[PDB]
Amino acid sequence: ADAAAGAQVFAANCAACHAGGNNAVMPTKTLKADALKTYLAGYKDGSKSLEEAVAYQVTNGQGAMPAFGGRLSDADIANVAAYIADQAENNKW
Ligand code: HEM
Repeated sequence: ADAAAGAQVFAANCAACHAGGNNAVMPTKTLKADALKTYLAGYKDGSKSLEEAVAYQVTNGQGAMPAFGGRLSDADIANVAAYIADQAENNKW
């Protein structure tokens, strides 16, 4: 997928709550590498890659994290998942 495209998807859809890779609503569940490994389903136990685990979360929602399946294309979701993985793993935030 395309992380650069994903930065645009993020700006349009995610930055209200996750500017800086943080979380304005639930402060512990950030988009940083340590928090993602602690909290994110699938990724947390090695059953999914970070990209796949983020795509699932984005598509389906959790708590006050909205579901974007049907609002964003599969491509956009894959791209934003690639973007988060890249930002987190590379400590770019
Ligand atoms: C498509 C844009 C978005 C993406 C890619 C995204 C991504 C994610 C990811 C990957 C997580 C898990 C973080 C972790 O486990 O440490 C998360 C959690 C969360 N996000 Fe988002 N997010 C988006 C939009 C939003 C928006 C707009 C809001 C605010 C209205 C929001 C609020 C939250 C909240 C509250 C959680 C924690 C949910 C919980 O487990 O209780 N997110 N998001």
